[PDB]
Amino acid sequence: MLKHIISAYNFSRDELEDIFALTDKYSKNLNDTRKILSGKTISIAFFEPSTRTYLSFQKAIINLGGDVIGFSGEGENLADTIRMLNNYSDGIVMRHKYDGASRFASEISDIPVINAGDGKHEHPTQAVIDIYTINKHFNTIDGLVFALLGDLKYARTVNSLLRILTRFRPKLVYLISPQLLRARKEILDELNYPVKEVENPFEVINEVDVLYVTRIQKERFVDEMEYEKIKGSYIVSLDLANKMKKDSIILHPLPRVNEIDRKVDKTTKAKYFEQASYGVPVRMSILTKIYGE
Amino acid sequence: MLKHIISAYNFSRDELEDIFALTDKYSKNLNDTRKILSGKTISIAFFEPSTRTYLSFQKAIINLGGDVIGFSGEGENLADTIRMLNNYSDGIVMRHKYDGASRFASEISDIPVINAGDGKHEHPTQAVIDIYTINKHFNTIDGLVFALLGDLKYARTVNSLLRILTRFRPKLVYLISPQLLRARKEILDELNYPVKEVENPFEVINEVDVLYVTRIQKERFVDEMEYEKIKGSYIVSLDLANKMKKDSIILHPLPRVNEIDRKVDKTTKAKYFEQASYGVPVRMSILTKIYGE
Amino acid sequence: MLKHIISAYNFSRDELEDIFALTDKYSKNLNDTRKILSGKTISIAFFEPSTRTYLSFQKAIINLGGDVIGFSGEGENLADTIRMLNNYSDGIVMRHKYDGASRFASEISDIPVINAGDGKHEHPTQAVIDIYTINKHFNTIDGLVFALLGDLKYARTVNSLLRILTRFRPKLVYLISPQLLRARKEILDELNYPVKEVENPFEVINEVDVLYVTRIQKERFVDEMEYEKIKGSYIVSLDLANKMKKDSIILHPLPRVNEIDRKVDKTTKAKYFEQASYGVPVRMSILTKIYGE
Amino acid sequence: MLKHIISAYNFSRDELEDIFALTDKYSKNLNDTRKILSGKTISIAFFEPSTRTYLSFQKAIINLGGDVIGFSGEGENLADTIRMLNNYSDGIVMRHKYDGASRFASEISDIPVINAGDGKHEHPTQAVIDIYTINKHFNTIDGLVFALLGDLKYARTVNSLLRILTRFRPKLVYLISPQLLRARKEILDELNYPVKEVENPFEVINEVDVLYVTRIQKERFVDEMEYEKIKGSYIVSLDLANKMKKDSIILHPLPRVNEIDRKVDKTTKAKYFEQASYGVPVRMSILTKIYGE
Amino acid sequence: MVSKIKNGTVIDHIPAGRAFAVLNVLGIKEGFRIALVINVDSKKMGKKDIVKIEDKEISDTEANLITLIAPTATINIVREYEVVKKTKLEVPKVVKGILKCPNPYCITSNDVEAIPTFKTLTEKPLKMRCEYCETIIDENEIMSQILG
Amino acid sequence: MVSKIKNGTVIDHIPAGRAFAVLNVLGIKEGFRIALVINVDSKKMGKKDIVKIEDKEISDTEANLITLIAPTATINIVREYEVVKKTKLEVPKVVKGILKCPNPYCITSNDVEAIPTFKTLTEKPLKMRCEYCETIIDENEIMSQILG
Ligand SMILES: Nc1ccn([C@@H]2O[C@H](COP(=O)(O)OP(=O)(O)OP(=O)(O)O)[C@@H](O)[C@H]2O)c(=O)n1
Ligand SMILES: Nc1ccn([C@@H]2O[C@H](COP(=O)(O)OP(=O)(O)OP(=O)(O)O)[C@@H](O)[C@H]2O)c(=O)n1
Ligand SMILES: [Zn+2]
Ligand SMILES: [Zn+2]
Repeated sequence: MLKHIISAYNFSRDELEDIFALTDKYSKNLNDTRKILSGKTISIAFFEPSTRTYLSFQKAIINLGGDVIGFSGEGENLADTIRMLNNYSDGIVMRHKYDGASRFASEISDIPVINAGDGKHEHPTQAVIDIYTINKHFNTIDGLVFALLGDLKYARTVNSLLRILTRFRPKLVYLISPQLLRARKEILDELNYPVKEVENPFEVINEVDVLYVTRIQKERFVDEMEYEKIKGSYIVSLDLANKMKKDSIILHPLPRVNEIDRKVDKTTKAKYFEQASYGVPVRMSILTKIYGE
Repeated sequence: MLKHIISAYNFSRDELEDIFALTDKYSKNLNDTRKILSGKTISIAFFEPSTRTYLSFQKAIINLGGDVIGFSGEGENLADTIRMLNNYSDGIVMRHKYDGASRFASEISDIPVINAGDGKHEHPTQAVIDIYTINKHFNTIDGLVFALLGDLKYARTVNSLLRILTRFRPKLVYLISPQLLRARKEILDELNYPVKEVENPFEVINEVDVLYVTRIQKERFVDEMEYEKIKGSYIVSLDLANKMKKDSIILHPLPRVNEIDRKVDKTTKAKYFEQASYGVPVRMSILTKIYGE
Repeated sequence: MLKHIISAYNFSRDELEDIFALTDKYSKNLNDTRKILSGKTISIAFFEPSTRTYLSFQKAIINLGGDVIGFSGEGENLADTIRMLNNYSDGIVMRHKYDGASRFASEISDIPVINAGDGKHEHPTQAVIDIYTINKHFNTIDGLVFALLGDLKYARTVNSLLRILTRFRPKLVYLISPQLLRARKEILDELNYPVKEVENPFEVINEVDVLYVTRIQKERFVDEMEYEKIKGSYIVSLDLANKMKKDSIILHPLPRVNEIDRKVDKTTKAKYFEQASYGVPVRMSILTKIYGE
Repeated sequence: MLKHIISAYNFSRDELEDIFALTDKYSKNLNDTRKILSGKTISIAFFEPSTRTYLSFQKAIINLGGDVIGFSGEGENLADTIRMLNNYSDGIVMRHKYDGASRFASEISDIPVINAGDGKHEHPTQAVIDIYTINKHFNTIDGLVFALLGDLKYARTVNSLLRILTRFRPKLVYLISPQLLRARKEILDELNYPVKEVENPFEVINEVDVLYVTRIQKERFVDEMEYEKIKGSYIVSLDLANKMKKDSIILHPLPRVNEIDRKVDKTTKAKYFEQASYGVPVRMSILTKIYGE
Repeated sequence: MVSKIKNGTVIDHIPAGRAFAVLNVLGIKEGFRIALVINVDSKKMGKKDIVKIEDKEISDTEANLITLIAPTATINIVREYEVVKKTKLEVPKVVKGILKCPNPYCITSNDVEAIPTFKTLTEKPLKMRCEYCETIIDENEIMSQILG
Repeated sequence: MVSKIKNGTVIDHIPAGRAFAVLNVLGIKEGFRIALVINVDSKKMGKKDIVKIEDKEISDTEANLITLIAPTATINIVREYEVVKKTKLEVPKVVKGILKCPNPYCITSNDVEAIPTFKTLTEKPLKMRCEYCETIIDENEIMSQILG
């Protein structure tokens, strides 16, 4: 049974399908949802701040009848902090700048720990949200052709997405990044489905069902010139959008800065706003599997 | 009757025993605790941030049916701020960097003010937690032999502890600190029980029932060398622990940094984790005496 | 005739040999050196600070009877600054953070401009010092086997060295750097002698007459781990030194940090201290060709 | 013979008397002083800035026909820096934040090194200036009664003064400081003349021939209150001045902040301005013993 | 060159110079007798080191940690003067404590209680994986961590 | 418990557990055989350690450094199997390299080439003085630096 949510690997195909169904139920926002967190306190421990993900979980918990305590920002030990939250609460949702922080927390902790981001490692509940969105659109995840675009090296969401896909059967996952930001050999060796590294999206854009973008950041390249020379071709432009198949979708776990042309918003292919809107019901679902079964 | 909680002196021996009993009751965490703060709003005004103590009070209040508003961090007057909280709330729990801030607040305020720390002055609800822990372990506070270890000059918790002990009859309180961090003459003259200043713990460690540690900080000594020369002997080490009596306990109001060797954690003498776990029920108790009687 | 010293390309083979002879003369520090800068003021305009190179030129100028004015550090125009120095002085020695600053200065200026470093572009008088040292040791520059070790991408001294070598006939120049810090295609296409890019020095160390090292800096790589994984093999260690031919030399334009093991200092192969000691007489020489012929 | 000037211990009684005579000569500022530094370059390497002492040495060197190069302020090695100055110059005057920097420099260096201040260790040429002033006034140093007032723990000038006095026969040296800033046991054990530690100057002020003051700084005490409680009695006030013997003198190696009441300036006992005015001729003298004999 | 042991563990066939690292690997550096010989002759290896620990029998778990720096090594358990056991050294599945994670952002590189933990990924060319952050280390990084 | 040595140095009567520190003190940790026994019986000391270094004769200078952590120690120089010399251990006048200066502002604490140097001030109660900054260290600070 689900307890700690630390890796996308924590989920089986069975648990995901269950979660999709519960998400469908919680989406059609009836006013009689079962208050499975009634009399329970979840702590939201965002050592590394993120207000979008903070609020998503809080709303999820509120919808389920839970009370919320937490903190955002700011030499005490992670271990000691985790022991403290165990006095105060019945589950912890944490985001942290150090890789493996959630795994370690879950080892110290008696109450469930949910990883809302650990360094550049994983963001497993995002991956659940991502594939729920895809599964909603295509009525399948199996057999789809994916393209990951942008930074594929330092993006926990990419990591969590690649790993969660291994519970399914994708036809192909294209990995479109500059040379510098390629998925780590380590991660690719875990995978059990066809992958193909490519540098320019226009070469394959016509094939993809799902285009998933992440931001590339200047403060990463050898010098500022390389970035400037490379950046313009990992932007989702209106032209790139128009070259996609009719039934294709564009995803992005927010926030965006400038990596998506805002004109894309108005095309029917843009799915990133719908993606963010499932954040709450999906996380309601995950919480329901942890505490309500 | 209890109203403002500003000093450990606010408590009588009678009120403390009552609080211990209520703490015992709230500890055995029944789901039918009386919601004495129902329809009431407590504001948590942490001008000086502390997340551990913030969350402790919030949980206490939640457990009692109260609503929580508050702030942590950040040229308005303390007085004006206190007047504002009186519009918004039915009690204030404040922590502040200025000594006497709680006393002054309680003079401006109609609603109860609870001191969660005022400069280097006091931390009275911590002292209640400290002695509750001791009384739980030994079934008494009278007749015990104490040793305060670390910084005994600038530690509000030490101050509050020394003052609260005067409602009891300790056999002896050892004051083990470097020369620089001795309890202030002012404070020691208030006391009504034997005290003895000493510099090295191993000289008396065999006698103490309760060892209570605080951190010594570099940014205090004449130069960085003195600190480095003195610091290693106010650390609670495994060796010091092993030299304590079988039935003795080690306390520390968290957070710790490095002043306790982490191997101590695994000995049965370590009581600082149990100490932190009474934070909520003890503060529930104090709130119950203020609003529920 | 020599006037502006902006690129290593400003020198012909003839001018270099002349400079070597004058350097030999000025080295044997007679007290009757001709005061060719008597009644002249050279300004030392170090917009980007460097005290080693500042002092080197100043001493050179002093030895030649010149007066020195200048500045080091600190929205006025470069052009306007250059116009100002033309009021005050008879030559300018400048170091600047912007590439091409010396070239531009020399276009605005009537008086000679000497480039003591322009961004990551060139450091031409260093290259003169470097080859003078080599020519002193081997009685030749032609036919030697070189190895450049460390950062070969962002090092003006490397740039100036590679370009100055084209007035000679090196047997081979090995380019030993991590993949990231390879000499720029642009620069390599200028060259008229065999070059060979290699990643590990121990593969070829046995062949080199001249080993020339530059520092690799963390703040350049994809992440801090790559640097840490790569850095230890571009360090000149005692082992690498011992593997060099008996008559071989190790050069480095100072300062060093940790890129040379300090035990190397005591071997007869270490030539970087001798290299720095020719700084003055070489620059005396260059000044002599500009003003004394 | 004098070469490196690193400690007040470098001077014998004989060398000091010689220096006093040369200072007398250079004081009566004749325009035919022998240019003993003609054709020589002294470098002034002030790693830790001080403009007063910088300018003093520079003027000394100028008066003696020397050329001056140097720097003030701003990961190169001290050793490497010292090796560089040896290329460029014939002597080094250095001030540095690290104790023992001058001693180490003088070990690396072939040319003379003069310590113009090394951390909190020594300032030996100041001590020469101090005793020259005293000897000028009283025609003796032997048999005088001294009082050191202010910070006697972290003041290199005090250190250098105490050590230089051991070449003489003081009747008594009073050490007047707050408890916290007492001369170090280490230093006092070196001394060969009566010393007496005292806390308040008015207790002994009537006996002293020479009152030598240093500043006490806030950023040193246990807390800001202690400083404020102690500071007002290590100030040289008009009252303290008036209580001194008719023929007594007040010294201070500048700069001052507020540790001397400015009304003292107008009394005939104030000697700190005369003290600073011997800086040049005294340092001329020291240079003369190093290079002109 | 060192006398025989009445009861305990003999670790023979350590590469020359590496005995000190073996003891570190084992956490030994108190009470019980220890003998080392360093740089002694070895017919099959040229030079070797031998470690002898009285009154302690190293487990197969403790023992496998040795293979990280001394895969040639042989472990003998000694009782009453007789060698009662000659352990088969294997590459350990998990390494807790001995190896640090090169990732400065790894939780194990920051929290004192977060003890570094590596799981062997392949024995073949030896690659190990940090269980917290997934960073991979090779035999080089491993040996340069323990040996120097 | 370790065999006799044909040629070299035997350092006997080291306090129990301190042999490793003796080797550090000597800069030894290559080529030549070394033997240690740790925690062996000693009639006069209860327990002791013995170090044996083949083919090296420790000088009176090197030897005196041992007195800092093993003042009881006895140094035997061995040739052809015969002990040809039994050194009188003395408190060394100067200690270069082994001990660091506790003053963070000492030049020896900042410049890699500035090697820490202590001059013995009194042997009696052992006090040493940093030659650069005059900081004083006692036997405690000395032993806690080398032993741990
Ligand atoms: N009571 C014992 C038995 C043996 N040993 C040591 O432990 C190893 C014992 O292995 P053993 O079977 O006795 O000798 P070998 O057969 O030669 O060992 P191997 O085949 O593994 O090389 C030898 O290094 C020996 O010095 C010991 O110290 N004490
Ligand atoms: N060829 C030798 C000679 C002796 N030793 C060792 O070095 C010390 C030699 O001291 P020795 O004079 O032979 O014995 P003792 O007289 O007992 O030594 P001491 O009086 O100093 O205790 C002993 O520990 C012995 O084991 C050795 O290893 N090789
Ligand atoms: Zn890791
Ligand atoms: Zn020192």
